[PDB]
Amino acid sequence: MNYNNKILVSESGLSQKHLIHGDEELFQHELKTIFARNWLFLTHDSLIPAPGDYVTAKMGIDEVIVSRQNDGSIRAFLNVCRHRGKTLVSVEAGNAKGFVCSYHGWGFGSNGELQSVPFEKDLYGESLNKKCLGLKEVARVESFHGFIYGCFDQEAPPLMDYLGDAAWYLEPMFKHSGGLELVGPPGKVVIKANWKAPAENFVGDAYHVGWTHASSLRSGESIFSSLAGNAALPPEGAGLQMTSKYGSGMGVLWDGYSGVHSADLVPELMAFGGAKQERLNKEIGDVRARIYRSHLNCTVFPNNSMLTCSGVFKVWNPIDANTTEVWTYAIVEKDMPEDLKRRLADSVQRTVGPAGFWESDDNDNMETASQNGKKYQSRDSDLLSNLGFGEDVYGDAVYPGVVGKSAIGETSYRGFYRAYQAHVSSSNWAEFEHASSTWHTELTKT
Amino acid sequence: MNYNNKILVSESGLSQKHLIHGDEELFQHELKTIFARNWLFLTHDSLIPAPGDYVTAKMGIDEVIVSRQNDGSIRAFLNVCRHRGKTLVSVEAGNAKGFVCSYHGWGFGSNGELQSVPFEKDLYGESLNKKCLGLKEVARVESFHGFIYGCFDQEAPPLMDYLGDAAWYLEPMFKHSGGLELVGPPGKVVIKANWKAPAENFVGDAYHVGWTHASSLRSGESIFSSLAGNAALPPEGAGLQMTSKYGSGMGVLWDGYSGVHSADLVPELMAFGGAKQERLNKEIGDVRARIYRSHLNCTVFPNNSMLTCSGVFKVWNPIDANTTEVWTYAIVEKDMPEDLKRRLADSVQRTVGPAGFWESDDNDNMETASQNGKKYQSRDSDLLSNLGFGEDVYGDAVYPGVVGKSAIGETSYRGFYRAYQAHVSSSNWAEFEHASSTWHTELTKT
Amino acid sequence: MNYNNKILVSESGLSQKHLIHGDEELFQHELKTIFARNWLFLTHDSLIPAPGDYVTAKMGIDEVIVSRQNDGSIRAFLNVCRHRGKTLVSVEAGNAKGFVCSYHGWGFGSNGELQSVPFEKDLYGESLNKKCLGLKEVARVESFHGFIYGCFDQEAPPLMDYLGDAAWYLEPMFKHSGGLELVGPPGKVVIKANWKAPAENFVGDAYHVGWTHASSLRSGESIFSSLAGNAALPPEGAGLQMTSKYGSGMGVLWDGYSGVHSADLVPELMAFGGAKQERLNKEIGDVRARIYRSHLNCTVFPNNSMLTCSGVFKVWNPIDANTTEVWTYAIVEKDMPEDLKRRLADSVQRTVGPAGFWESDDNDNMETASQNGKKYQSRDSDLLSNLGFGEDVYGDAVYPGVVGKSAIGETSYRGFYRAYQAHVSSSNWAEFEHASSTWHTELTKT
Amino acid sequence: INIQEDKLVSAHDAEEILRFFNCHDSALQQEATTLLTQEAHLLDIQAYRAWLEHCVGSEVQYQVISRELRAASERRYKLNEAMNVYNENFQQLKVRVEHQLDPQNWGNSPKLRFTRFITNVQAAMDVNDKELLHIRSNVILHRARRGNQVDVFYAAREDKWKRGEGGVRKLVQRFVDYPERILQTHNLMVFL
Amino acid sequence: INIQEDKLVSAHDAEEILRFFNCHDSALQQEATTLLTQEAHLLDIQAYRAWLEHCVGSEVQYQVISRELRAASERRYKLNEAMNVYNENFQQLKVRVEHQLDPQNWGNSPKLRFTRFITNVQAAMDVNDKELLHIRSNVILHRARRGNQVDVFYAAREDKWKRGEGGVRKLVQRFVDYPERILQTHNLMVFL
Amino acid sequence: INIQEDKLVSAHDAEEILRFFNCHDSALQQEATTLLTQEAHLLDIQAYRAWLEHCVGSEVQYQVISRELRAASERRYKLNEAMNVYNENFQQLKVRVEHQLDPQNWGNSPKLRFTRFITNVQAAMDVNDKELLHIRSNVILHRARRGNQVDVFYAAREDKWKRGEGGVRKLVQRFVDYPERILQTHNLMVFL
Ligand SMILES: c1ccc2c(c1)ccc1ccccc12
Ligand SMILES: c1ccc2c(c1)ccc1ccccc12
Ligand SMILES: c1ccc2c(c1)ccc1ccccc12
Ligand code: FES
Ligand code: FES
Ligand code: FES
Ligand SMILES: [Fe+3]
Ligand SMILES: [Fe+3]
Ligand SMILES: [Fe+3]
Repeated sequence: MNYNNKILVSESGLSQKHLIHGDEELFQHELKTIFARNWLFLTHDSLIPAPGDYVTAKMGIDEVIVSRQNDGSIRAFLNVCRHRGKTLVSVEAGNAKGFVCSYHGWGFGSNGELQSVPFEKDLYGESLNKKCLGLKEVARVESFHGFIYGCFDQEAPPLMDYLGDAAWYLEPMFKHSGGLELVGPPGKVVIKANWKAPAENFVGDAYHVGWTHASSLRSGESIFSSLAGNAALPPEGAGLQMTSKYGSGMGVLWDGYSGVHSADLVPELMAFGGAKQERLNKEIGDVRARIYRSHLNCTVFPNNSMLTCSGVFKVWNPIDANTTEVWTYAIVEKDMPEDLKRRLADSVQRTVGPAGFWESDDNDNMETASQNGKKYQSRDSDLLSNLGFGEDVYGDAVYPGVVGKSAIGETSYRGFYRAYQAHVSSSNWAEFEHASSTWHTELTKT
Repeated sequence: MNYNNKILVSESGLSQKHLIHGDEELFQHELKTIFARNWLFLTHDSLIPAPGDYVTAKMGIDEVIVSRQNDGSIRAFLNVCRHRGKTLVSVEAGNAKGFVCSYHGWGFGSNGELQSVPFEKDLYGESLNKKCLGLKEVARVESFHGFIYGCFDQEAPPLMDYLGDAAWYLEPMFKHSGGLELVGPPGKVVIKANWKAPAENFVGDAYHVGWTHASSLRSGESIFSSLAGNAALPPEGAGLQMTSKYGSGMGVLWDGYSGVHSADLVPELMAFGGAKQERLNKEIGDVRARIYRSHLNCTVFPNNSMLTCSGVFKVWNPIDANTTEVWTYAIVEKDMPEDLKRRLADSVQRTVGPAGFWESDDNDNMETASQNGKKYQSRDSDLLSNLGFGEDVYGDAVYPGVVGKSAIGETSYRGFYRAYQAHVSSSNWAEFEHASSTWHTELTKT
Repeated sequence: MNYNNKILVSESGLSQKHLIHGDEELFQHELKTIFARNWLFLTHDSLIPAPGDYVTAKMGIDEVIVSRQNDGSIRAFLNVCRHRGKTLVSVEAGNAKGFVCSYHGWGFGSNGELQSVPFEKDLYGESLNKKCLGLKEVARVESFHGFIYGCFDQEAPPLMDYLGDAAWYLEPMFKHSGGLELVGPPGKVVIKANWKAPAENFVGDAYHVGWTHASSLRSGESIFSSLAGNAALPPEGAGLQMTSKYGSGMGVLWDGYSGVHSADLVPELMAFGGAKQERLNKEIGDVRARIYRSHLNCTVFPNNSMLTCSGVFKVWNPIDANTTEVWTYAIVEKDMPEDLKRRLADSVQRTVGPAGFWESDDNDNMETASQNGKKYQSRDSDLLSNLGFGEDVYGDAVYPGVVGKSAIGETSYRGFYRAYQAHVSSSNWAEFEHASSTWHTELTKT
Repeated sequence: INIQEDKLVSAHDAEEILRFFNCHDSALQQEATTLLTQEAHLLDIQAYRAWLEHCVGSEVQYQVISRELRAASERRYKLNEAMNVYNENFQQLKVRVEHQLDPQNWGNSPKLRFTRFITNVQAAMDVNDKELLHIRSNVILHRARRGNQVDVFYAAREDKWKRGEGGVRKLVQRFVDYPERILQTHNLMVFL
Repeated sequence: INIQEDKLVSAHDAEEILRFFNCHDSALQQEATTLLTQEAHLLDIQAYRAWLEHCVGSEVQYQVISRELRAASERRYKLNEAMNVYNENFQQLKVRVEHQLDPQNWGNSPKLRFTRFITNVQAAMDVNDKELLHIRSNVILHRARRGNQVDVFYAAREDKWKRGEGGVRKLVQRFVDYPERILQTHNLMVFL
Repeated sequence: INIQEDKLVSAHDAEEILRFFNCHDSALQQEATTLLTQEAHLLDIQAYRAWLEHCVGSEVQYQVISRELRAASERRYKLNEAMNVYNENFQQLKVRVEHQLDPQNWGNSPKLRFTRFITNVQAAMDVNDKELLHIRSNVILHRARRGNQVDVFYAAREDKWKRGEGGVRKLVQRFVDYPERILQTHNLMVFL
């Protein structure tokens, strides 16, 4: 398939060829044009706080070691020995000054450097240039308020610029709240879905909640519970949708601070959020203080998603076109009481973790939509994302980005897939930029 | 591989490259040139008799919903939502006026039309053109005496013409008997064989019966039991073989009305068939009345097979080059006593169903012949189908088609694979027709 | 990928692209350029000693029947029926005058000839040319002191020439010892590694033994036990490494006659080997008598490995790029007492068989190094094999081949991969020869 | 169990629960365990004739069904809900045993390997026929053949056993509703 | 067990062994076997309300953890070792049961099929609370749905059971440390 | 069992059936069940030293074979029918236990997870040696490691157990004929 020419996503992001969820050649092409090029979530400060602390993470299909350095910085390296390519680290987290390979015993520092080679003098003499045999380093590692992302491409925009107009929406919770912590370790489950199915669902899909999660809404008694079975549509002005140049986007459901959490947490959460909002009004203004305690369903392009307030943090790790490894963490506000943090973390897993009753509602939708992408009569068919098209704005005086001033629509799908297509058809960041010079105009047409 | 040029089947169908059973690129090419082009079995009137009755079926690797309309017609649609491509129907059979998608709640009629969209007014206004969002319909749906077939290609011959000279042989049982019913639900089992292995075996393979089924012949005491272990060859003129322009073909074993059924059903069946034959002599003539009560092993090209009289009805549903999903139904004559129908259905499954002791005899033959097609030294080797070549006729005064007037031979392999090669090397029906303008001459050479 | 041009192995064998362990297109290309071209291990005289004795074996992904003929020769044939391609033989060993196909009953002789066809007269008349329907024969079958190898390519060098300079090292044990027997049947286990990972490890990898097998060294109390955990490096002149034109190579660890065997066998083995060495000094000279009782870790290119003295004999049967079927036999000296032979065989399996505690130490190394070859950021990375480069010699007065006069290095990797690259980039043996006309010069550079 | 409240429970399944919750006879559960362990041993070693002779009653019905997938809310569609993978009387089981033992059953060379794991045994005497023993048990059945073929079956078995010739308890009905709709085990040619 | 010598054994695991090696009460093991076979039967037929009513105590903690993979020699890294796949009180289990029974739980049409195999049952009375029964058992849980989806779960269960309403023994704690770190079963939405 | 009539049954298998059909000693079956459940618990928690000390006799033969696939009708080919995956005396088992416990056994970090399911227990005293207990049982053994590696083993075990030091019954012979010819579990490095 010719990725320069093939129209996988139509103008304005209005439709996508269903094959994008099933085609293995395109999956391989995504490893290059999506995953090797863009910012990918690694870990949080709270998981590797002290020097020598490390975790392993996926970046696309590659595995990396992410290590706190002695100077307080974080560096990341391919989890592959520089000798004959054995996997260096077989655990998920720990603390070490370095890593020794179990094949021939080569010893690498936490800083990636080849520090020791067994019997180097006797065997290699002075001839092994260890300076040139450090672990393959992840070119770019940056932090967004403790959330650590990596990028293999040195040419990428800084993470802050990459978040674009999405950053303004995340800041009340990620920054002005006093900071978030990631509670580990994550749940990990393999689903038979393409990574884009859950990514698109989190970025933009409020439409499904009432029908898909009817049973979970009714059973759990959560704040969105009136939606169960499409019994009710959100009020006028119940929220909005946004999207951004580099593909990240989110829904905003005003005031939904208890999110997916069952009635056992609703009163305490609604009190806590309301109390912080009152303090924040003075600091960041009423609109942004309200955003702090409003439910944001967001995808940080390409494959990191979250529900703020619900406290859900997801990585959709790609395996092949119909296989994804789902990592599920909880996010909590640092200044919450410890007992609340613990119950919130349990509630995140309860609802959307490996046995998450909400997440179970989504499984067949994600899996079959992805697998149908392989079926012959569906490959060239069009997935529709036209809801709200021709009502989006850009450059609004209050809410930045390309914005749909309605709670339910497909604005964020359109921006996600506009960015996706611009990457798939480009060889580097310069070409993506050239392909995106009229991004918001394309999205606000008609 | 260049399918216009590559000789996968030699002149007159005398041999086939073994790779045809193993090559995944060719499998993908078959989805286009075989399965998307030809008539495929869906269901029977008896399984969806009343308005709103539906079943799901495979057509190649695609899934369709097959629905009885209010006006008594049958229409079939891809089982894929027109919004974001979720599988619409998750059951095998039922009765409904329509189908609602579990993702966002879009509601489709039994007639495929997009009938409702949740909150359409509030969300889409007047802007969603539902008239253009009906389910993707199977272009062609036709019936052969209650047996319902579909074809994705509008250019296909009518089903009757497509059956060609095979139709004459099926009519005594399918039409003049008073009609057949399909007894469901089917058995369903996955085998590690290419769909062509069982298809070719049913179309033309009487040679294997004595040796492959030696143990089943001896144990069950059926009417063909004297063949066990090649102890005996059928008499002179014990049957014939035929084949046709569009690839369908069959063996005829004179008088074998009890077929594979064990001695517990032989007397009752032989009486019942003989009694109907006596009545039919007057209506359709002695030869065709005899055909009615003779065992026909037939493949309706490409992947539907049956044993008449035994009452076996098979779909070889393709999954990949070495995986097939086998569906097994029973066929019974409508005017049989209900208790006989029930015992006949059980006996079909007993012999050739999921635990069919006969079908078990075939498994290793089908699976290893298919898997050997992947092995390097066998890919370019030739599968032989030359038995009886140079003794076939066309245009006989009594028995139509290309016919071998012998019970055991490979006539029907040759016609099956002639049709297969003509499709694989053609881009459409017109090209198949041009490639088949001397079909019977090619088959009757030397 | 263009195999004529792509540099998969750098000059002098100094590095290999990591993708070679993961790329399925290259795996398919290896079936042609490695496995269909080179000598592959089949069996031993001791396993098919009498006329009619046969075994099945893999040659690449193909299966062959290997049969002792009436005249005492051995012939090998594809295990595929010449009619419709069913697998002829479903067992691993036996004795028969021929093989009958379970599909249609065609009968083939132990000599491959189509000897009988059921009802040939009635069905085929005089028209079936059975003379042309013998099983597809393995072009070349030769013996190295009872060890039987096959090659599909008639153009291959004779097996003796193919072993090149490696033959001199094997002869003391394989010939001058009085002969070896292979003790069957083999263990058989599937590992998730490329066939080259274990092949390279056996050909050349003494470096790993101390670290990888630390736990097995310490627990079993074997003669190499002082190496455990890199506690000690072998003495000065503790051994050597060699390699050869056609890729075979080995390590030599002087005097290690008890090899991997735990202390329960060390005294008896060291006595037995020393006693035979004393007799051999007079016959073949002190150096070669010592080689007889020195531990040789060898790969006969491409995928047959062994540890002499330990008595380990391995076939790394390829399945796909990250799957290998490991066959493990024991080799014993014919003139050993029968009770020792039995305990030695058990000890081989104990250490390196399906539950071999040594072999278990290797699993993750082999599996992850192979699987990392598929990961995007590692495909184009370089596996290093430069240890000892610039210290190898050729044409030494005592030890033939390209030789590193040190116990631990990567000499044998370099010769293995030089041969591999010459085959992968060549269309036939003539081209390999042209690509190898300066093989030893390339290996001894700098 | 009230199946109006426990919405997912079938009338049949509710009836079988009641059978075993009522009375517990520890010795009977132990008799049933022995009977089923011995039956499974005979089958595992492929002593199919011994199985017929020692374990299977002349009046047996040996039935394994496969049920069509239907909507949980389906109330109108009324046609045959299931097919019979097995629905065998003694003579039909005998035909199958003879098929297994036939020296030209090519599929049985090299010899198959069976290993059965029988668990969750419950036993209760019939209310009306004091000589009919209801036994429920679950089976994992492992079948290995031809080097690398491995098939594992999983099922619940509803049996009726009754004392026959020589006072030996023998199987008079086995009923299995096979849990997997599409088999992924090449066939179901095993005696569950 | 000395865990200084048996280097691979956790303090927790060593504590649980001692519990069952001490005293053997054959009748108690038989009571536990019945209790667990009946619980498993109710769950297999999807009688989730009956399960709650007959098997689960009001004070229950139903907990399934997943433990992060750490180096066998790890002594410094100190953060949360595990997450809770389940950590449910009675009300939370009730929410899950209601979710299973909801007619708009689309995932449950067509009806799922469960088959559980309970083995290795051990039972011991608590030393201090003479009314608390410690039961250990292992489960294989087979879940089949939608024609060709088959998921098999494997686990050891550390339970505490206590007599409740009507003198019926009910589950007051279940603890499972799930053995597979990355689930390959689509989810863990089954009651182990 | 007449193996001339039951054509598929081996002489060895026929001999073992007779052992258990003869006499049934319910209490002995219960003793065997306890012994095997405790052994399996020690192994599952990786208390390999405790296993050796409490479960394994000094005179043990611990043997697991793999049998070459041969024609059911094969009567001439006479060479070694099987190889020994395990054929261990006490010292050899000790070597393996030490290998498991070694802190440089890199394969054991992160720690493995074992779960064993023991079923179909039968027990009979030897006819000639009144102190030798024959126990037959089947095992499913689940091994999980490194996030997504899962290997499941299936086998029948023919054991001999005898009272040793302190009157404790210990394993003096285990024999397993492994049912799968080509292992699909990376290795057989588990104690069945
Ligand atoms: C708005 C509210 C809840 C959700 C979404 C959007 C989007 C995805 C999602 C997924 C699980 C649970 C809730 C949600
Ligand atoms: C003639 C008679 C029986 C059969 C065939 C041809 C062809 C296939 C087949 C398959 C199963 C059972 C019987 C048959
Ligand atoms: C020298 C000594 C032992 C070995 C090797 C080289 C190479 C491979 C290997 C593999 C298993 C056991 C021992 C060895
Ligand atoms: S592969 Fe890591 S030290 Fe050799
Ligand atoms: S995918 Fe069907 S309604 Fe959205
Ligand atoms: S395939 Fe072997 S005889 Fe026909
Ligand atoms: Fe959702
Ligand atoms: Fe057949
Ligand atoms: Fe090694």
